[PDB]
Amino acid sequence: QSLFSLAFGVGTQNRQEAWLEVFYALPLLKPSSEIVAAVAPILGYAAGNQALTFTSQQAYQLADALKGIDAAQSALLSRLAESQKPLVATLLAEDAAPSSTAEAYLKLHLLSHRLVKPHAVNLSGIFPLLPNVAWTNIGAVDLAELAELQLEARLKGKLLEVFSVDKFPKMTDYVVPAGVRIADTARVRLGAYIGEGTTVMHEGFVNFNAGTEGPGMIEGRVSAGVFVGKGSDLGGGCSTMGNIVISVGEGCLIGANAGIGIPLGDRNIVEAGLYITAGTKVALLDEQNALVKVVKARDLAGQPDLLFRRNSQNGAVECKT
Amino acid sequence: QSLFSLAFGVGTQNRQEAWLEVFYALPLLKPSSEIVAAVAPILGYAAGNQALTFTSQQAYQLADALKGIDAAQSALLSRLAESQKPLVATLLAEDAAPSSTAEAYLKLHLLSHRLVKPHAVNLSGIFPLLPNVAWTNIGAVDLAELAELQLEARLKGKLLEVFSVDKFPKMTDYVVPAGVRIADTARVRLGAYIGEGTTVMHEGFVNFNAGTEGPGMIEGRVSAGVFVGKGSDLGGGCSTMGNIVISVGEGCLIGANAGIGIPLGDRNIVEAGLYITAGTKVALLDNALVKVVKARDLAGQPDLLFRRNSQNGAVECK
Amino acid sequence: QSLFSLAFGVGTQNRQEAWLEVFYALPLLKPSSEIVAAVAPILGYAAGNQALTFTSQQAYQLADALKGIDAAQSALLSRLAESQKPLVATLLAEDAAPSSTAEAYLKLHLLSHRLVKPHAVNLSGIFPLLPNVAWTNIGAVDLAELAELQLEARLKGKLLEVFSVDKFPKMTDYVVPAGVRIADTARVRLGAYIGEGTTVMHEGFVNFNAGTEGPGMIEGRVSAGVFVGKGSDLGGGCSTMGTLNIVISVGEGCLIGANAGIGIPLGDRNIVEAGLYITAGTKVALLDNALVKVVKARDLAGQPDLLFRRNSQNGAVECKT
Ligand SMILES: N[C@@H](CCCCC(=O)O)C(=O)O
Ligand SMILES: N[C@@H](CCCCC(=O)O)C(=O)O
Repeated sequence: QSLFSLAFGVGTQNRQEAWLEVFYALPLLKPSSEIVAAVAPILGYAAGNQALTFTSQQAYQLADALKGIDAAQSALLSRLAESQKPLVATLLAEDAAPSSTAEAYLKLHLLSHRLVKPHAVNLSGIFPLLPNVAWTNIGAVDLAELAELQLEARLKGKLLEVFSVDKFPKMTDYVVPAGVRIADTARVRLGAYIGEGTTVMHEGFVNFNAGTEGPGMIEGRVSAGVFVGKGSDLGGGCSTMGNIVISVGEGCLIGANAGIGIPLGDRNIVEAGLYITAGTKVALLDEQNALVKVVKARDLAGQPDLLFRRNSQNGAVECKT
Repeated sequence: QSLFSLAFGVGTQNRQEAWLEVFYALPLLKPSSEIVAAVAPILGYAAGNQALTFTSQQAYQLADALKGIDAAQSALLSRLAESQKPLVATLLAEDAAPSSTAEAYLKLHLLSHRLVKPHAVNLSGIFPLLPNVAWTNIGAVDLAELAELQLEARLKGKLLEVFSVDKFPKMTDYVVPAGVRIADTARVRLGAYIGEGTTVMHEGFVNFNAGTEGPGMIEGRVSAGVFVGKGSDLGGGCSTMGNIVISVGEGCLIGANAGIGIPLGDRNIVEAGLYITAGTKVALLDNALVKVVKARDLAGQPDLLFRRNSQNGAVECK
Repeated sequence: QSLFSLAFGVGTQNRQEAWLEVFYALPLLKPSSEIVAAVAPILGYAAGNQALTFTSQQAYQLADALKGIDAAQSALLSRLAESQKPLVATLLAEDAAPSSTAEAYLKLHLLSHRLVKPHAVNLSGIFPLLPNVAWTNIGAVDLAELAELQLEARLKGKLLEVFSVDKFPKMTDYVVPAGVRIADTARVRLGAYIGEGTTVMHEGFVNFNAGTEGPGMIEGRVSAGVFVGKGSDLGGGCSTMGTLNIVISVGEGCLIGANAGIGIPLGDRNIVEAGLYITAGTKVALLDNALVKVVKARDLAGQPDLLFRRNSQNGAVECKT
C-alpha cells in the first residue's frame, strides 16, 4: 500500500534508553512507493505504523539504495551514518492515533513544516507519549540527570542554561518555515502552523495543532486546536479559549486584551478589553444602531460582518451591522 | 543551640570582592547538632547568623570531619574543594531578617527546594542585599564589567547572551523541584514555591515568596506574597495584586484576563475578563438579589461565583 | 559642516555580502570637526550620509590618526583592526530618513544609548532596511542558511538555540544603560529608551522608538512611538495602542491598572482603573461625584489629575476629579 508518511530521524535518549526527542531534517508526506520498496527490506518493515531504530551501518545501506530514486534523502542518510547520536526511521502506513514518541514527533514536524494543516492529522493520546524533559543549551536532558549536570557546570565556573521544562519543545529548535517572523521563539511550540506572511510578536503565543493561514499579525494567545484565517489581526494580550472548537475567519480584528469563546466569521471585529463567551447575552443591532433583539453569542457564531463592543454609558454588550 | 538552617555554597564575585550570587547544591533545614558540632570549630562559628567564607583547604577538612556523620554533605564538600570559584558557609541560628547576600540566597533556596512555604520565613529588607546584576550564558556578570565583555565577544565574531538584568535570578538556574512543568523558565524567580503536579505555562509568572500547593495550572501572574491552594486553575493573563495579603483557596477557577484584589475562598469562580477589587460594589445573589456588599466583606468565603451582567454591566456574586 | 553622528562598527554578513546587523561599541552624537577631519580622507568621505566599509588596514590607520584627538575612539579602532568580522564606518551629515542597514542600526543605538529621545530622530522607511534574520546563540544567521546549521548541530548531539526570528534584535545584545532593571531581556527591542530608575518586569514590553523618562515600573506593553513620563507605573498586562491619528504618550506620576488599556494620551498624575480599556471615541461621564456632562475621551486627552474608573453597579465609564 501507499504510506501516509515516512522520515529518518536523529534523536536523544536517557540512560534507560527511553527516547526524549527526535529531529527530522526532511520529513515526507505520502512518500512514493519507490522510496518505500527500497527501504523496507533493510529496516525490516512489513506493515502498519512502526518506529524502527536502525544502526549506523544500515544508514549507509539505506543511503546507497536510494541513489537514483531520491537524491536529497540519500544525501541526508550519508550524514546520518556519521552521527554521534542514535537513529530512528518512522514509517506511518495510515493517519492514526500515535503509539510511539518517534511517531509523535513526526506528526508535529508535518504540522510545522506546513505539510499538513491543523485538524488534518490524528493526535489522540499524544500527551503520555511526550516525556517531560529539561530543554537546555546542550540539548534535551532527563530531569533525573539534571542536578548532577547543573553541579558540574557550576564547579567549572560556568552555567547550564535551562530554558524550558516541558513535554513540548519550542518549534524553532526543529524548523523555521519561510516568510515568517517570530519575535520570541519560546512562545511557539513544535506542532504550530505558522503561515506565510505572519508576524508572531513577543506577547503572541501559538500552541500545538494551532496557528495561522497567513498573512497575519499575532500579538495574542492562539490556543491548541485554534486556526486563524488569512489577513486577521490578533491584538496584544487577546485570548482564545481551550464543546466547540474555536476558529477565526478571514480579515478579522481582535482588540488588545479582548477574548473569544466562540468561532468568529469572516471580517468580524471584537473591541479592545471585551471578553465574549458562548453564553454571553448580546444586543443585536441594525444598519442604524437600533436594537433588533437580544440573542446569545453562540447563535451568532460563524457569521460575517459582526462588530462586538461594550456600551460605555450602560455596560451592555452590543453587536452591530 | 539547634540551628535554623545551614548550607555550603559556591558563588561568584566581582573585581571588588562583593558577592553577586551563591549556589547551594544541598541546603539543610534544621540541621542536626552533630553536623554543627563537627563544622563550627573549623569555620570559626560561635553564634548567631553568619556568612563565613572558607578556603579550598577548609573544604577538605570539613569534608573529612563529616564522614560517619553525614555522607551526602561530605561528598559535596570534596567536590567543592576542587572548585574554580570562591566558597561560603552560611549558618543561621534563628529565622531572622537577613544581613548578608549569602543568607538572602539561602532563604530563597529553602523556598524553592520546598523545605519551607511562603510566609514561613523572614525576608524583611532583602532587596538592598540582592545586587542588580547581568545574568549571561557565561554566568553572573557585574554591570560595570559588562560592556567590555560584550566587546570582546563581538570582536571574536561571537555574541554574549544576556537574558536578564535583575536583583533576582530565575529559579531553574539553581533548582527544578520534582513533578513540575515550567514552559518558559524566565518567568519563575528563585524563591518561588512550585508544588507537585503544577504546570506553569508560557503566560504564567511566579515571583519570590509565592507559588502553589500543587497540583495546578498557572497561565497567569502570581505576585510576591501570594499562595495558591491545591487544585486551583489560573487562566491566561489573569492577575493577582501586589493592606491585605492575597491568597487563593482549593479548587478555584480564575478566568482568562480576569483579576483578583481580594483573597478567594475554597471553590471560588471568577469569570473571564472580570477584575474585582476590595472596594468593588458587588451584587450578592441566592438568582435573586439579596443585597449589595463590598468585595472585601466577601473575602475568604467558599463557593462564590464572580461575574458581570452582559446586559447592564453589573458586578454580581451568585 | 558639523556632522549629526558617526560610529565605527563591527557587523555580520551572509554569503551574498548583504549586512544582517552591526554592533557599535561607542556611538557619537554630534562628533567634533577634529574627529571628522582626521577620519574623512582615509575613509573617502566627502559629504552626505554614508555607510563606508573599511578594511583591517584602514582600522590601524584610523586608530593612529585619532591619537591626541580622541583616545577612547583610537583604542577601539586598534581592537577593531584585529577582528574576525567585517567593519563599517557610518557618518551621518544630517538627521534624515535612513538609506542603509548600517545607518538604521546606528540610529537605534543612539536611542538605546540614551543619546537621543523618542521622536527626536528620523526613522522613516526603516523596515525594508532591516532584514529578517535568525537570532541564535552563535550570532545572527541568514534564514536560507539556517536549516543546514541546525542539522550539523544535531549530528554532533548538540542544539543550535534560536531565540528570535525578526527584523529587530533585542537591546541587551548591544547595550544595557545604567541604573535599569530588565526581568526578561527578550521583551525590549534595540531602539528602546529605558530611563534611569526604570524596572521592566517579565510581562513588560518596550518596542523601538519608545520607552521611559525614568524612574518607573513597567509590567505592561509600551508600543512603538510611545513615551512614558517620570514616576509613572504601568500595571501587569496593561496596553498602549500602536500608530502602525494620534500619538499616545503618558505623563508624569500616572498609574495604569493591571489589564487596563489607553487609546489616548494621558496627562500628568492620571489614573486608569484595572480592567478598563479607554479609547478616543469612548463616551465618558465627567464628574466633579456629581455628573457634570458626558464627553468623548479624546476631549480629555493631555489633561491632568483625572481618574478614569468604571462604575461597577451600572457599567458607566466615569472620570472623576
Ligand atoms: N486549555 C488551554 C490551556 C492548556 C494548554 C496546556 C498544554 O497543552 O500543555 C488550551 O487549550 O490552550
Ligand atoms: N502594534 C504594535 C507592534 C506592531 C508590530 C511591530 C513590528 O511590526 O515591528 C505597536 O505599534 O507598538
